[PDB]
Amino acid sequence: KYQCVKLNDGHFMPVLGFGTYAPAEVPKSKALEAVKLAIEAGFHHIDSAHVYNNEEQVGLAIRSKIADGSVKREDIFYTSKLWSNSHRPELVRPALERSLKNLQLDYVDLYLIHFPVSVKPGEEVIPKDENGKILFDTVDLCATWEAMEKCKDAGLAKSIGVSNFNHRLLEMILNKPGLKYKPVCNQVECHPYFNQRKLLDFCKSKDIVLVAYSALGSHREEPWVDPNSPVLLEDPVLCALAKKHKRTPALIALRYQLQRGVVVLAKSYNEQRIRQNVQVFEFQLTSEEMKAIDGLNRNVRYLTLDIFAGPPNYPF
Ligand SMILES: NC(=O)c1ccc[n+]([C@@H]2O[C@H](COP(=O)([O-])OP(=O)(O)OC[C@H]3O[C@@H](n4cnc5c(N)ncnc54)[C@H](OP(=O)(O)O)[C@@H]3O)[C@@H](O)[C@H]2O)c1
Ligand SMILES: Cc1cccc(Nc2ccccc2C(=O)O)c1C
Ligand code: NA
Repeated sequence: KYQCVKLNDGHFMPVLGFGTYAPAEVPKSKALEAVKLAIEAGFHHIDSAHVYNNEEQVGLAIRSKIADGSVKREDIFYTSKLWSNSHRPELVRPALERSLKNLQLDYVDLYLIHFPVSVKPGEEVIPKDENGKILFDTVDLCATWEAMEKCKDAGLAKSIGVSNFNHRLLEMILNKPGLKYKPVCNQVECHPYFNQRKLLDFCKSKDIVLVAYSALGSHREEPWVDPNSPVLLEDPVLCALAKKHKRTPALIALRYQLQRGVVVLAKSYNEQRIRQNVQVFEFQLTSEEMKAIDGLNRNVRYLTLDIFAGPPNYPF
């Protein structure tokens, strides 16, 4: 058994997820070993994406653990994400099926719209013109969403959701004439320096789960993240709470999310840290400790994704 939350479509999501993105200088081979160690440690939820360029390795890890009798397919919750070069409705299903081929899995447990700005179709994930300009595309995300719906009805994705959506863009889906399925989640950056209270409340009001990425303060990969931003895990309050509990600042940051109702992701490719992170279910924070952490909020977004700023759907 393991801790899950009931989604708005009746499926269940494990509340701690294993993140699989690593910077390009880390070999892809490392994704295979890390996902096997995450499964061994007790992770039951594995988050990836077409754009992570690791679905071969992550799928092999999952298939290996199923084939050797370690885990059943029903006890793995695997998320993929539709990249922005495939927002056009007729391209949605092919992108899912391409991911499933790479993974050699029959279905994903969750498919997200990765990011609300569209880019021109093609193999290139950030297509550029000869002058280095990103080739943006104009697509009705409500059409993209109907396509997602169809993937769910086809059994290819057990649940569907969104990522990097703001209030306006969520409302656009929720108010769509003819909506069949609400997004089960909105996967967004969330940690004690950017705690997303407002958006979290809104998602709650709609029974949408907020899933937190960069919950440990991100990879800090240049050029995605400003190296001058504060290092989350060096925070003196998180570090004092860690000392107090004989845990670590990471565990405090993970636990904070769980207690506020957020499903939380954590990436590590390090065996010791992978095993450490599951210890989030071994302790609890008091109401005063939670308030202390709430007080750390500083409107610091690590991942602005500002190379996609300009188009109307840019969400920040
Ligand atoms: N939807 C989106 O747009 C989007 C965006 C960003 C991320 N994501 C997803 O969310 C996942 C996690 O976010 P993220 O990659 O930004 O990273 P993160 O989980 O915030 O942090 C990863 C970093 O923390 C380190 N770490 C992990 N456990 C630790 C611990 N116990 N003590 C100290 N350091 C620890 C990792 O190093 P080691 O590997 O060396 O332990 C890595 O440097 C990604 O992998 C991806 O699945 C989604
Ligand atoms: C290398 C590469 C190419 C295209 C997209 C991404 N990453 C993202 C872009 C926008 C939104 C989210 C991500 C992500 O890493 O999840 C990366 C890392
Ligand atoms: Na990561």
